[PDB]
Amino acid sequence: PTQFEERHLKFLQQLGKGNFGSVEMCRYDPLQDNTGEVVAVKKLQHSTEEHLRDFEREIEILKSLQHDNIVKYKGVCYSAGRRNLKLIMEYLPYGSLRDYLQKHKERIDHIKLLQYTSQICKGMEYLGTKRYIHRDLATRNILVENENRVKIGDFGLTKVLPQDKEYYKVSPIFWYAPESLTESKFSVASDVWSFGVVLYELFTYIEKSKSPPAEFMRMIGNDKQGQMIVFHLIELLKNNGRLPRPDGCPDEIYMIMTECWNNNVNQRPSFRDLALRVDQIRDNMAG
Ligand SMILES: Cn1cc(-c2ccc3c(c2)[nH]c2c(C(N)=O)cnc(NC4CCCCC4)c23)cn1
Repeated sequence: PTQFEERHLKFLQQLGKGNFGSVEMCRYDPLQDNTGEVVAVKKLQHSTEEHLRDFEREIEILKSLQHDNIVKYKGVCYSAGRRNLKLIMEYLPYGSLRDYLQKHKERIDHIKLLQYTSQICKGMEYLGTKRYIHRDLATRNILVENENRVKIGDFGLTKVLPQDKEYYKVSPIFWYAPESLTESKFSVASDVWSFGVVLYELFTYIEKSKSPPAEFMRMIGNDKQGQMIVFHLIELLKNNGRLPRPDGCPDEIYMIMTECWNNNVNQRPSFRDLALRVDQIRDNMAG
């Protein structure tokens, strides 16, 4: 049932490439008539034991999760020669929130942007109740089912919190909280930070010039060296350097962003909290 047969998975197109993963659109079509279900398939870009072990854990993790705003696990598919291992998932027809927002911005108002925001908060809340830290939260990882539902769509860098400890110690630096940057410590709090950045991406409607890597580079200066970029970002963050209130953004909204971007871990709000505020802010909007 959870087992998918490699010969019946017809390739259709590529959808994209993540950290070490690759994503394909496939039809699972045993009857050979093309009536089978279109599904999304993630596999190791280039397989090795460590990545496989990691990937199997990613799989156990997604298997772990039932939620409205988390993409649906379907099953797995073992390749002959055990060369690939594939994660089978429900196909969401609009791609990532990044690209969806990128080109249907005309019909996306602040109101919708908050429906999207609460949904993401709830997913993370639930993620949170399972003691899982996403670590890689961003519009490019959030997927659009239809205009009224988005789901967290990748968990390729998701980790389990050790039984006692409240953080994990071990990519995309402009979404990272500072203690993740300096101490490599990830937690529910570092996810709230990144979520602040997602909130930002949202109300920038993904102008390419207004992306976080761009805006921060506009600070770090595009003249700096290599590793020198992190180091300057840190310093900048240490002294409360922050992304700007995007054009047209309500300070009520921006205020959450900066609340999430708190140098002090514990002062950062909870997803529980965040979801409620957003929802209330939403209700108010009446026009
Ligand atoms: C032409 N056409 C393409 C799309 C469009 C293209 C992109 C994606 C797509 C539909 N549906 C998904 C699925 C899903 N579970 O079905 C999972 N992740 C994807 N992208 C990942 C790439 C790596 C980074 C993480 C996200 C895609 C819509 N129309």
